[PDB]
Amino acid sequence: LQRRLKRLYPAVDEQETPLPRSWSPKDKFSYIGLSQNNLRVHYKGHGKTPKDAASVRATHPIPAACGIYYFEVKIVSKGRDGYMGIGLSAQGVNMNRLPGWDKHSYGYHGDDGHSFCSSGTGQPYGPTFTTGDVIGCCVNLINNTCFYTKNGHSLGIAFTDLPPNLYPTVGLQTPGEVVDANFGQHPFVFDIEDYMREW
Repeated sequence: LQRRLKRLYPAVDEQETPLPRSWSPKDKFSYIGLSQNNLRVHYKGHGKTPKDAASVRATHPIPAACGIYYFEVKIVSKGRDGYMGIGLSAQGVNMNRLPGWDKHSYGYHGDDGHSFCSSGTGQPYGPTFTTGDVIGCCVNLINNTCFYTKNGHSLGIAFTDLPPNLYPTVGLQTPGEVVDANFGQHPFVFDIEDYMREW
């Protein structure tokens, strides 16, 4: 019997740098609700406009000693419009936003498939995504890059020159949106171990 996070991240001393295992009940915007042992994220805002965007960060930033880090998000419901972003953010970045809208945050959004790099204009990146889809986010801490995956297959490199100490982040914007995180306690759809083996 292997311990899943210890197999994935053998060099990480969690007494020093704990791994993110769930969403933070404190480090989140008021419009985000949590359920399922803090793994399920529910939009509970007004949903009318971008001023109602709402994000949540994981409990802990990604330890550098992971080497390569990975998490997956299942779209349980796209709600009204599926304005859902998945990515990374530094400590204290404004959470009344979708990931990538503000500096020091990075996102891939489901409605347009665009990538959003630290407040930069949305760029074509990947496919759209919606109810049923699994989207993964892989951070290569060694070469400072991030790429996403969709239903087990890799997309391209999204971001380069990434700073460290980033937190897994999801943001939602319309009523009924619901997503579930896998931080490594369930098998991943993407063959992350195959990617890692080469690093």
